[PDB]
Amino acid sequence: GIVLFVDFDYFYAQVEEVLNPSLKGKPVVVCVFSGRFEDSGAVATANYEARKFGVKAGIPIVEAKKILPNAVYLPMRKEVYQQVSSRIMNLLREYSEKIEIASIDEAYLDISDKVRDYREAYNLGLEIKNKILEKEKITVTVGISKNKVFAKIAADMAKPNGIKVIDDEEVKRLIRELDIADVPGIGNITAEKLKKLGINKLVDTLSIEFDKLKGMIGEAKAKYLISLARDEYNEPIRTRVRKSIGRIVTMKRNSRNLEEIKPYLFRAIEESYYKLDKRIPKAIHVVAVTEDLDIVSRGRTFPHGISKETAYSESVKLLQKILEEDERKIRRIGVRFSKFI
DNA sequence: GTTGGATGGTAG
DNA sequence: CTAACGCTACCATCCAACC
Ligand SMILES: Nc1nc2c(ncn2[C@H]2C[C@H](O)[C@@H](COP(=O)(O)OP(=O)(O)OP(=O)(O)O)O2)c(=O)[nH]1
Ligand SMILES: *Nc1ccc2c(c1)Cc1ccccc1-2
Ligand SMILES: [Ca+2]
Ligand SMILES: [Ca+2]
Ligand SMILES: [Ca+2]
Repeated sequence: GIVLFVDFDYFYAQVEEVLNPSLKGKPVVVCVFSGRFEDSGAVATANYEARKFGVKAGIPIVEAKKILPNAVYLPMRKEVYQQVSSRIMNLLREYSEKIEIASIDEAYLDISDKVRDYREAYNLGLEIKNKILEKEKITVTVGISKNKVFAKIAADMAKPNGIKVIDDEEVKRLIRELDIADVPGIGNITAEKLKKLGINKLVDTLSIEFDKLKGMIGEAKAKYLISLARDEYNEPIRTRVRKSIGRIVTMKRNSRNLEEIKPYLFRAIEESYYKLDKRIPKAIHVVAVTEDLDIVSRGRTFPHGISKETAYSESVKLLQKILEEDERKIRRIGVRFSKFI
């Protein structure tokens, strides 16, 4: 059983460079502007040139501009990128039918019935890399391994513009040697709990007792880690099926004023219903981000589909509920539909 | 119990 | 106005419900 993982290089910045070859070689920062002040907002992604200087996803635009003022700042165009994204996701279909599209920029192919061994797998990788390079000018990074988690880890190790195999030998090796905080799904909070426990390596989960580990990092995460370490991890490549559409946005100034807030809430609903496209959701959630970035939400599930009209009235009763039950101002507001028929 | 909803935390 | 864009997926927990 063989899994090939593709993940596009600095994707949005790269699409801008292909849309503007002059930018190539020089720092490019794709950022969302917010409208609260001169350069309010955040960098969504930066090319590798930029990154060398500290400009990366999540930092304030006004900060990035401290560091790199001469650099090129470009407003995000999610729609332009999703189109390139989709063309690429179709080229990959041409190489395997069983494909798990994981994000705007990464997909898992199962290539078991296409290649005989990792050698042929590698070569297919090479071929995929060329094909996406020919037709879309984007460079990707490819990871090949026995399952999804380790094909991802391969890609993480190989990036910019690489291709890397992890054979059943090195899967065994990495279970013993890789920092457990590099295993997909293990972030800062989970890593600091595992260290306290004295678990630094995937193999260490077999030596600790299960109930004690459950106690710390939850059941789901426990099993996942154990399975990885036992070499039993074998979730299949399933087809992407969305469970949530949503859209939440940052207002021009903080407010508690229902009149000031609605136009945001309703532009949120219009885009969500538009993204839904034939999907009927049974549940709606209004989500507020307070003046100090704590996240608060309220919602409702109906026994039937939510019409756009019902979404309106309900989204306002939900927003009110928020303002009633929490007195902080509101910096971002938006909506999330779910539980589709 | 196992299930489902509301809300929230963690991750990518 | 004075820093923090925005997307989806999954799991944990508290807390009725339906036996
Ligand atoms: N707005 C926004 N988009 C993000 C963020 N993180 C990732 N993305 C989007 C934009 C990226 O171009 C796209 C793919 O990002 P990756 O996580 O795969 O890293 P990226 O491809 O941009 O550079 P790569 O060499 O992996 O690191 O996903 C983020 O914090 N904010
Ligand atoms: N707003 C936002 C935050 C994180 C991520 C996206 C959007 C898309 C994406 C893809 C892969 C990893 C992380 C993110
Ligand atoms: Ca990616
Ligand atoms: Ca990427
Ligand atoms: Ca990690």
